[PDB]
Amino acid sequence: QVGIPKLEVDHISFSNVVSMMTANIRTGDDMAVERVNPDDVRAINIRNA
Amino acid sequence: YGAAVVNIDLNRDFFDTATGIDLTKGIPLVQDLLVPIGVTAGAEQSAEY
Repeated sequence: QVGIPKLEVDHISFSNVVSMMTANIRTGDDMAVERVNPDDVRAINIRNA
Repeated sequence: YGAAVVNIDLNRDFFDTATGIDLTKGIPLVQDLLVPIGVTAGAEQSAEY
C-alpha cells in the first residue's frame, strides 16, 4: 500500500520533511536597469494599439 | 605657391555676422530661428543649417 497523506487523517505528526533553501535568497544583487527616454516627444508613435 | 587647397565658400564679408550667419564651419548657421521643440539640448544645432 501507498502511504496515507498526513493531512488526510486526524493524527498529529511531529516530524516532517520541510523543504528549504540552503541559504538566504536576498543575495543583495538587486536588479537594476538602464531606462533610456524617447529622443523627441513629438516623434513618439502613440498610435497602433 | 604652396596653397594646399582652394574652396568656393559663401562670402563672410557679405553674409556678415550682422546677418546673424556664422560661416566659419563651412555652412551658414543662424542660431535661434527654426529651433525644434521637445528635444534634448544640443539637438537644435542641425536646424541652424
